[PDB]
Amino acid sequence: NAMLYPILTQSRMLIDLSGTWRFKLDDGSGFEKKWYEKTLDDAQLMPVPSSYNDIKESADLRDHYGWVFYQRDLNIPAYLKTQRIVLRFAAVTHSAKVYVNGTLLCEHKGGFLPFETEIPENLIRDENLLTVAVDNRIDHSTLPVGREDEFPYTPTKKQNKPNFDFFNYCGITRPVKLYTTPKDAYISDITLTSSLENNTARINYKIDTKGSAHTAIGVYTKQGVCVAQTENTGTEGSLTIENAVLWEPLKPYLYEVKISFGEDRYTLPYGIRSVAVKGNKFLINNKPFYFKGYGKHEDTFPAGRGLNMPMNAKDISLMKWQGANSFRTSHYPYSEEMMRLCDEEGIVVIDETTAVGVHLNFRVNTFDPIEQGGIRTQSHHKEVIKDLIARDKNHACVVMWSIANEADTGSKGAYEYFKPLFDLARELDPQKRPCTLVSLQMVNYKEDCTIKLSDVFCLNRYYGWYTCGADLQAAEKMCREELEFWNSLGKPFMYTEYGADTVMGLHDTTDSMFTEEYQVEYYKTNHKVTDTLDCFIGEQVWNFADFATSQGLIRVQGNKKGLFTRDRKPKLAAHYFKERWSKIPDFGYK
Amino acid sequence: AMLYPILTQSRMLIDLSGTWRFKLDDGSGFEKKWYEKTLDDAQLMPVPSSYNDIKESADLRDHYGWVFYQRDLNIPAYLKTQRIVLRFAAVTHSAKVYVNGTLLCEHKGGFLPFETEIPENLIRDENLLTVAVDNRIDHSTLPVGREDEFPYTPTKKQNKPNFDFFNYCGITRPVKLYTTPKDAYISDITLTSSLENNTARINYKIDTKGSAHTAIGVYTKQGVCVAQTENTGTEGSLTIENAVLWEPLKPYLYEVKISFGEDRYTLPYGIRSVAVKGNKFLINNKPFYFKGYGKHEDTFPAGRGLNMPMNAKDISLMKWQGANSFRTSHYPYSEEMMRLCDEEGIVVIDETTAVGVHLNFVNTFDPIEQGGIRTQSHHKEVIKDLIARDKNHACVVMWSIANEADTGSKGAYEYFKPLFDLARELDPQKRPCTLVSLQMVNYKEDCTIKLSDVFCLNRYYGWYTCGADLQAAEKMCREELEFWNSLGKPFMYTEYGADTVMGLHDTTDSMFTEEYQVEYYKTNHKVTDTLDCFIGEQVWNFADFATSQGLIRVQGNKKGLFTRDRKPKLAAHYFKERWSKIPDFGYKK
Ligand SMILES: CNc1ccc2c(n1)sc1c(N3CCN([C@@H]4O[C@H](C(=O)O)[C@@H](O)[C@H](O)[C@H]4O)CC3)nc(NC)nc12
Ligand SMILES: CNc1ccc2c(n1)sc1c(N3CCN([C@@H]4O[C@H](C(=O)O)[C@@H](O)[C@H](O)[C@H]4O)CC3)nc(NC)nc12
Repeated sequence: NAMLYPILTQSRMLIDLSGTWRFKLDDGSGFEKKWYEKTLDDAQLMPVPSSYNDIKESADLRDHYGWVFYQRDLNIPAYLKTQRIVLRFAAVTHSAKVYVNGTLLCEHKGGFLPFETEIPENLIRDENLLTVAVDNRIDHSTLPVGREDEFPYTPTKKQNKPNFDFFNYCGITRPVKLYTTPKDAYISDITLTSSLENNTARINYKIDTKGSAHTAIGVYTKQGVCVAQTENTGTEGSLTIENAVLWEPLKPYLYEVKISFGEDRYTLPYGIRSVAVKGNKFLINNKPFYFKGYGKHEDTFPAGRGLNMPMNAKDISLMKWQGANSFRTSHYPYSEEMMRLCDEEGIVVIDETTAVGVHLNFRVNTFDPIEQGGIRTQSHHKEVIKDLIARDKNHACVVMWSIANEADTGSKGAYEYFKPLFDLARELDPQKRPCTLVSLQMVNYKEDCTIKLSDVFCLNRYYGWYTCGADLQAAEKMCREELEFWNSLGKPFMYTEYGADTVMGLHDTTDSMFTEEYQVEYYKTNHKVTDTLDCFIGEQVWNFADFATSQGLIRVQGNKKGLFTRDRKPKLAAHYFKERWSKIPDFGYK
Repeated sequence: AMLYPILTQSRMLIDLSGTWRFKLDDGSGFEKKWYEKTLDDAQLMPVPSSYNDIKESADLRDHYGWVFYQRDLNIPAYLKTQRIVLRFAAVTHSAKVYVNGTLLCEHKGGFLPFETEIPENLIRDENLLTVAVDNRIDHSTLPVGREDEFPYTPTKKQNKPNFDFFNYCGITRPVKLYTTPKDAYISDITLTSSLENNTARINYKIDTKGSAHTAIGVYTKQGVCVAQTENTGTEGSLTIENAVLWEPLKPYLYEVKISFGEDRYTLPYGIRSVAVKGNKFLINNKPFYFKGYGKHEDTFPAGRGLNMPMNAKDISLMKWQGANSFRTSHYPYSEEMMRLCDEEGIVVIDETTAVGVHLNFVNTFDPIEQGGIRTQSHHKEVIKDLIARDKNHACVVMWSIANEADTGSKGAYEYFKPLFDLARELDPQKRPCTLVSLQMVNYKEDCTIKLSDVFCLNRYYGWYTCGADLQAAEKMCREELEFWNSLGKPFMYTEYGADTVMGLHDTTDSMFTEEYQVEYYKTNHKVTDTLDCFIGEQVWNFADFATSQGLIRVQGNKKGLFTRDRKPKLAAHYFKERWSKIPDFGYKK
């Protein structure tokens, strides 16, 4: 379960296997014909990491249903066999079968979290083939959820039917790497928490290991000064950090925590900070925070969902330019490269699972018994929560877990589905951070089971777009009536989505849907209400940027609710928010 | 010698790209020796990337001088049993590389690779890797910067490019650590080929360091050995029966496996011939017609930085459009792109960094003492390094020595003759050489006529002259191109185009509209299609790209057939139709 980010250390190789791989669409016979046992014949070339759907100009490739095969050569030095050799897949979307020289090494379900496998040294030949089969199919058992049966026409080919509003980008989304550790004793996991009481900042550590050896830990400032250290330690302990500088939103500070175990060496960046919900306040380092930011997507052209590190950096620069302090990983865990950069840059993150589309009625009810047609995602939902927290537990930037986006939480049985998942997240997070689910707009919002479960109420609301469109006076009144209910509960609540589709270059001085001016007026109307509610502690727009979706009559070449275009150009509303967020402090707004 | 680093049974490959520390030089960075300690108060910058567009700061974008990149380098101690090498695929424009505060190497030239061994004794348990990067350009750099060439005093000193693309700088291409055996290893591989009936003879020269035995083997993609010679020394030749030739849009690559001592290296290799004969450009002895573009390495937000998903997209669009070729205007491109073009069957005109060798657009080629251009020495080095890097690529069919130098002025022949001689001496395959000719009133005095195997012309009939008078453009185009056609040698367009803002339209000829771009091209083809010696059309440009700011640059250069995010303008569809009806071979036979 433990999944430390692979790094080059004095004891660990790191070999990136990214590049140009061979690529072949399956036609239904690829497994039967055992394509993984030889070189792919009559194949294409496809960049890795990337989604495969938009690299070529083929609708057949973009809209493909089922499996594809990736393959590359793997000629490695024999001296590596003296170490433990691990193959790490940062993400393969959605499901994967991994083969070395025709031998199946591992399988994985879940397109947005890492997995790894040791390569048995008996399998390594002088020349090797690495084959990765990737499945794109979605249904009532996957996260995200695909629909099954939900002027009629018969489609030419079978297609996935996303139960979610983003394109089903698939492939080897994030890097594949070979890494090594010592064979006989190595570090398997590191858990760090912070204790700030009695005016003494301390780091508590727990170091999980394999084998028998001696453990040591040191904490170092940016400039390399050791501020605490001990040798021949226990598996758990605490270190006092004198003069500790706390990690703050938009003012990051990361210590370097160096761990040694036998010959193994591993360094973990770490920000010291506290998070707690108290009353109607979201407290970071005991100060009342106000979220300013966005729901995002991992979406760029042409790699789709694929890791784009230049654009990760551009995006954080744009958020700081705009005055934002935060974002949510809608609607799946993001790359570790993004998470580590957010730690370095001081961007606060709401870390969300892949659980979007858990809703069969947007008559079989979503949370009916599985044997009567109810949703089949709970078991996997548990695994995603475990794996997400295991990967991201040490990040200062992560302040809250989002268990699901827009599930059927006003329907019968939702509390029963979600209670074990909230209990699991609270059990597994060593920092005991707030947990939430992101609430769909529903007529019976007072019956939303988030009220019984969440530490913060996170609302997706479209007053002025999906209701009251082109009637913002009505939108304001409808917005106030509902948000006054939420405010009456005395707990922190926020917007995690609100927006209006906006095509750059469309304009009107008079309120008109899809124009840049209407996007601004939409936000002004909503803020007239939220700025008067003391328990409203955050605003995250939908969306940071325009992004790709499945095709249909209400998607103008994707979702156009971005403040920025897909190539990151600011609409009128992006300038509106730069001005607004320039006047709102990170702390003490309410 | 600069073989592309690969993972082999004898060679580790460790990519050091990622998030690096980054600091602008404030004028004290060398004096205060920032390279000896962790960079303080630093930003973060992705590597590989140009740094100019990552943030929102004009001071960063328009910075003049040096910046410092840095990262930690904690490497496994048992790599000290190997030879450890740091490869910089490209650092634009000049670099100083430090490990632990010791200067290990320096490099001039922003678009070709360089490397340095790390001395074992310098490696500590924890190491710092610092790269200082200089962006300054002048009369001694390639590309050339100007020096003195309602007036206003600028706020800050800035580079003055003598070229029409933005001066994107930084760690443009990946930084990697690799290893080879210490005692004996392969330094370079040179391959040439000759077709005798259906048997191909591959002549090899394998350069090595140390004492060991050399072996070469040739394998099909599927893995069948088709030739092998052992204990062969440095030079030799072998034969392949019924060889599959590499063809434009029908690539075929063999795998050439070399062993020397414990060292092992695999080189993909396509077999093909290139020859100019009469007015024909012959590939595998058939008259080729170039269909394609001048490109740039340009995407948002990495600028010039390696972008492998976009490289794959661009080739896909090229094949969608019916193109077969492009030119690496105006600098060598990434090895990753060049290796993909070998794999995909895209023909390349490989161009040096020599753009802006022109002081009168004092004479350009006056003596250095008298203020003439100071680039010839570095120009020779760029030619040497470019051919050393790319010599084995089947996709490279022609070398371009310079873009739009002052070749109609006195001294030009004297400047270029040693460079053409150098290129022909160093290329084992003896491929055609050209320079790319600037539009010029005295075109019959262009020294390309005395030097080049192919005359490659940049012409803007209907844009920079005869704008909005395409009937006059056609007449003036015909008058000049009938001269070039009378010389009997192959010639082509390497640039022709018209700035076009997507979304601007008119039914009636109007510059900057999508329709005018089409009519501009239709008018030029009316002439070129009638000219026997005209053997290729490469538009300017594949896609819109960033330039310096100015009154004629509508947020960069808009002559792309595609926008910067690779969307097709009307003229992109026009060329898809046109190239669908023109064969790669035998159009003008
Ligand atoms: C089951 N699948 C679906 C989903 C949605 C719709 C349909 N089928 S059908 C239809 C429709 N019709 C009404 C209009 N009629 C003509 O079409 C032009 C046009 O719609 O562009 C109109 O301007 C023109 O004046 C009309 O003569 C054409 C069909 N109109 C509207 N909204 C308005 N939505 C739909
Ligand atoms: C040394 N630096 C440079 C370079 C180029 C140019 C200048 N300085 S100055 C100037 C100029 N004048 C500027 C003032 N201008 C007025 O301003 C409007 C406008 O140009 O937008 C016109 O529409 C309006 O009718 C005129 O009253 C009328 C001409 N005009 C044009 N070409 C047209 N180019 C230039």
